[PDB]
Order: sequence, then structure tokens, then C-alpha cells
Amino acid sequence: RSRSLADVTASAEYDKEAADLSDEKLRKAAGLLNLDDLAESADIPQFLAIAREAAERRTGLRPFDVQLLGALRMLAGDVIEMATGEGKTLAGAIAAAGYALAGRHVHVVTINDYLARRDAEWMGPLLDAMGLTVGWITADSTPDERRTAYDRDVTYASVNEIGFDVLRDQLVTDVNDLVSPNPDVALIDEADSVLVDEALVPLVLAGTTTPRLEIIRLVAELVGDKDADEYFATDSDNRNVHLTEHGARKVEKALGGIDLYSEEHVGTTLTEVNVALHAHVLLQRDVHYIVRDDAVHLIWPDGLQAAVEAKEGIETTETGEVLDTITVQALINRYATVCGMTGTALAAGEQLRQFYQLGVSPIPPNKPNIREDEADRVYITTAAKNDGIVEHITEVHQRGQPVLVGTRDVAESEELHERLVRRGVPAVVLNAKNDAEEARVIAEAGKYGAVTVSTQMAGRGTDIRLGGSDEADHDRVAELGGLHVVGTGRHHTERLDNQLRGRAGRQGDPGSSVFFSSWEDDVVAANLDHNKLPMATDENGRIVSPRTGSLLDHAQRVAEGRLLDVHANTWRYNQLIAQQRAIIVERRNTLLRTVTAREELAELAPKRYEELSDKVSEERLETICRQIMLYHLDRGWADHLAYLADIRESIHLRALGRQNPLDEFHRMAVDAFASLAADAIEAAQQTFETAPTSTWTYMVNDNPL
Repeated sequence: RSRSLADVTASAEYDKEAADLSDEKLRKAAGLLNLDDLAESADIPQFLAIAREAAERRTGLRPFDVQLLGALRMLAGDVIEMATGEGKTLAGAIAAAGYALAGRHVHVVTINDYLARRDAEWMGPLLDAMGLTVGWITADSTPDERRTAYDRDVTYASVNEIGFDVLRDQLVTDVNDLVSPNPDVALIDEADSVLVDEALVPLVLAGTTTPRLEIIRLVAELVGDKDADEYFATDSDNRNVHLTEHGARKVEKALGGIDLYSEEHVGTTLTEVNVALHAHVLLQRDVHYIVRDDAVHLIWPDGLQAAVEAKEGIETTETGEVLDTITVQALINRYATVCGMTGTALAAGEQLRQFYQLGVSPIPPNKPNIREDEADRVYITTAAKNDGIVEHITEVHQRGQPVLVGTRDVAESEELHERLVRRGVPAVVLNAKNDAEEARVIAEAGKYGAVTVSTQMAGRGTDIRLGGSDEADHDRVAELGGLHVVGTGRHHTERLDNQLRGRAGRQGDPGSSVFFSSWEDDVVAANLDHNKLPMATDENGRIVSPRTGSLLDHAQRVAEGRLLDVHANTWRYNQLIAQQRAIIVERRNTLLRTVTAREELAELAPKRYEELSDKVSEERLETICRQIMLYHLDRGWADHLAYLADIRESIHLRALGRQNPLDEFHRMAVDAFASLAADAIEAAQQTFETAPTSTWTYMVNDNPL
């Protein structure tokens, strides 16, 4: 950041020239820049100057030397520490240009669908003025709309979509449908959240897995009377019951005069009959299956589970299996150069270096932040804290001063709404359902008598200005002391405390912040000794001893180290899974480039040579061979994840929470995978001998509902 600072001051030489340039010559000037050596390069001050001019010409806001050092430090592959109000959007977009002008293909990971579309339409003109093209991706945007957006020099999309696109590509039956592009440059917004907090969080691809009610009935009608219609095998008492001739003809006529043994019924009506009989006859509700909930268990052979489920009658569906999965961390490590920015970066520096091989470059502010931070107000009971929370807010509100309140949950922040409104305080809650609305609300959060209630991750990315979305109320709201942030308890990590605090002293304007903790709070609880805490109370519950900051701070530093120990022990598992997906996606690609047909034609090929002389088309044969090839690979790996997850749970439970290194997971996942590819070519071969419906994606969140 020492050479970079000099590279920012050098750009002054060109401010006169750039200002004299016509929109046309400016786009050509940028187009004539040698930045293949990224940040360090010769044409760097010239760029910073063109970036500054293009910005003032398009957007209007003349960038600061701090907003250029942010972008410049990002060009040098660092995660920057830039505060709220410092121009995170414009810094990243100037940074993105630098990378795109250098011939690269930038991905601007917003980790929010609203912010993605917003920042692409905001930055778009600036980049347009620089000959670069901007695209954006929402959940709704079609596969053609994705290809167009990905085609652009700079692409704005959430970590979920970028991920979901890598996953949805595992439903592709032909190359021309494939969406996701080669991951080159990742410029991550709010690097802190995405890379540290949400890293372990997996992105999943689930897909839906029906016999005759007419047959399950005919079989129940068959067993009911004095039967000699079915012959239950004795060559093994537990072996599949065969059908008698008398019984078959009952079934043959009951279904209106069909032959069970004709090609039309052989592998269909008969298997339906055979499966149903087995379940009805061989298995009974005593040491065979049992119920408990609304499902059948085993004290499954293809189609039997559902046949047992239709005998007892507990008719169920909604079974959605993991077809494919990837985690945030693994998806991010696929990029050649990862980049980023966040208000709170330093406090993660270790984990970013440890897992992403990324440094942190803290950027100073434009104007020194003069926000007043009060030490945590501590209470004995949780109710005593909640008590003081109301009385503080009311005193803050009555003066006029706007208030912002941070919470752990919805029901947590729900309880406060009722408590505040009843006391006279006009509040507003921010339930995570409408990001666009949340944003239109929060822009008016710095208004006279405004009282905004929010959870931990709500209203993110939208600046709270004084007097609403830019108003002359500023002068009044500044006199009152700016925005007043109120924490209703400390988070698992201090980064999140300072995120909230961060929303108040933007652009050297006044601001205030307070946190409310209690010896009853989940954080303190178990992660500290109860006996070691001050007990001395107030008439209103506040701990008398000011010696509280350090005992709370420590409690957190413990909880952080505990979560890091989980992250380290879990990534070790997630890494091997990823390494295997790498092997599966590799052979999935070669299979979408006609290797498939030559695989069968050289695998004995007694039927392939008969599917070439009596063929429909050898061109359609390549499309035929890949249906069977891919199917088995996709079905083979979807089953491996079903193993890996059951083996994972039958480890977590078989330890309760001892936090002991497994390694049982590794050796097993390795051995189970070893015989995957070899089994998939054989299982495909066996299907040539016999001459998905509704899939969705999701980000695995917490454990509530």
C-alpha cells in the first residue's frame, strides 16, 4: 500500500488532460492501456485518472484518493477494509475495470440478488465510458439471459446464483445448454460474510424421485380369501414369492384380458404385481418394517419401500434427494484470482490467509469518523436488559434522534415492536422477505423520529443517510447527534458488532452507538463462569461494576475460537468431497464431447454393431449413447453424497459433540469413491442390453422451522 499511495498521487499529472477529453477519445484512451501487469504496471496512474474522470462524467460523484487506493489495492489481489459510506460499489467497479481492461473476465459477487441488479445499472454507465460491458444475474433470469450476462467483461451476481449455475449445469443433457463460465476473477462484496461466515454453508441441487392403486388393491384382494394363487418359495423361506398359474389368470382377467408375459406387460404390469405381493405376503408389521411417524423402516430393494408404504396405507411423497452439492468456500477456491472488500476485514485476516491465501489491506477514511461508542450496558436477567432497551430507545426517540436496533432473530425483534409501540415509540421492523423494500425503508432510517428495527443480516448494502434518501433534514439530524445504533446483544463475532456500529458515522458526520448485554445472554452462558461475574444490581438491574467490557470481550474471543475449530474440522471433510466433484465434472465435460459413443463401440460391442446396421441414425447414436452414459454417472455420484451425508451424521451423533478428529470419514469416502467411475461404465453397458421431473436449488440455512 506504500507504492500504491504514490501511484494514486501520480495520477494528478493527467487530471487536466482527462477533463479535456471528449466522451469518444476517453473510451479510446482507456482502450489504449497496458495493464497486463495489473496493479504494479506503468499505465496505472493514467487509468486511475481515466477512472476518476469517467466516474464524474457518468455517475457524477468525483472519486476520492481513498476510493482509488481501495480499487488499486484490490487490483493487487487483496481484501480491503473499507467503511460504510466510503463508496464500496464505485471502488470495486473501478477495480473490476482494471481487471477487465487487462483482458480478464470479472465476477462481482454481491451475495444479494437486489444489490447485484442495482450495482450493475449504477456502475454500467461508468464502465460503458471505458469500453467495457456490464451484465447482471437475478434468480428469475433465464439460461439465455445468464449466458448474455456471463459474456460481459464484468458480471454482477449473488454467491448463490454463481453457485446454483455451477450446480444446475449437472442437469445438462447437451453442451449448448451449459450456462456457468470458467471462473477467472472473483471480486467479492462484503468478503467478511461470504468467505468466513457463510463458507461452510452448502449449496444443494435436489430433485424429485407411483405404482397402480388398481394393482396394490388386486393383490390385497388376492391374499384376503382362502389362497393357493401364490407360491411362497421354500428354497429360502425369505426368498421372493412366485406367482401360480391359477393366480396369474386371476390377475390377467382382473386387468381386462391382458397377457402378463407379453413384452407390453413383462417388465411393467408383472413387476408391479410381483413387488406388491412380496410386501403384502413376505413382510408384516412385526419385525419387518414398523411405523412410528407416517413412514416404514427396516428392523431398500427397488420399488418395495413404496409398496410397503401402500400396504399399510400411509401414502407419502415430497422425497427430494441431493443430486449435487458444493460449499461457498470450495466454489470460491475455483477462481484464479479472488478479490474483495468489507467494513470489517482485519478480524478475519488469519482465516482469509489460511483458506483463500488472501491478505488484507486496510484503507483509511476520507474524513476522520467521529462516532461515539459507549461501553456495553450489562443487566442480570434477559428480561432486565429488554426492560432497559425500551426505556433507552424512548429517551433517544423523544429527543427526535433516529434510532437503529440490531437483533439476533425475527421473533426477538418482533417482541420489541409490541413493547415499543405500546410505550409510545413509532417503530418499523425489517423481516427478510423483500430486500428491495427493506432497502427503501432503511434509506429513510436516518429521519426525524425514525425508529428502525432490524435483525443481524438485514438492510445490508444500503446507506442510511440523515433526513431520508438525501434531504435538507441533515442539518437538524446532525444537531441531534446523527444516527443512534443500539445493539441488543453481542454476536458470535465482534465483526458483526462493528458492522452494526459502522452504520452510524458515515462521511465524518456525527453518530452514536450502544450495546446491551446480560449475564443471561447465550454468548456469556457456558462460554464463561457464572460465579466469576459481578452480581451487584441497580434499582433497574444494571451491573454496578464498570469492569464489564473485558469479561464480555473475552467471552466472544472464546466463542470465535470455538467456531473456528468447527470450521477447520468441517472444511477438512468438505475439501475431499470437492476434490471428488472435480473428478466427476471432468468426465462429465468429456462426455459432452462425443467420447461416449466410442466407449460402447469398443466395450465388446455385440449390440452396437446391430445399432449401426439396423440403426435410426449414427448421429442420433451419439445422443443415444450419452443418455445412458451420463444418467449412470449422475445417479452414481448422487448416491455417493447420500452415503457421505449418512456417514457424516452417523459420526456427529456417535460423538454428541466431543470435537474429536474423525478420519473415519476420509478413508471411507475415498474407498466408496474409488469404485464409482468403474461401476458407472458397467451399469451403463447393462442398460444397452435391454433393447428428474422437478429439480430445485437451495442454500442450507441454520436448523429452525
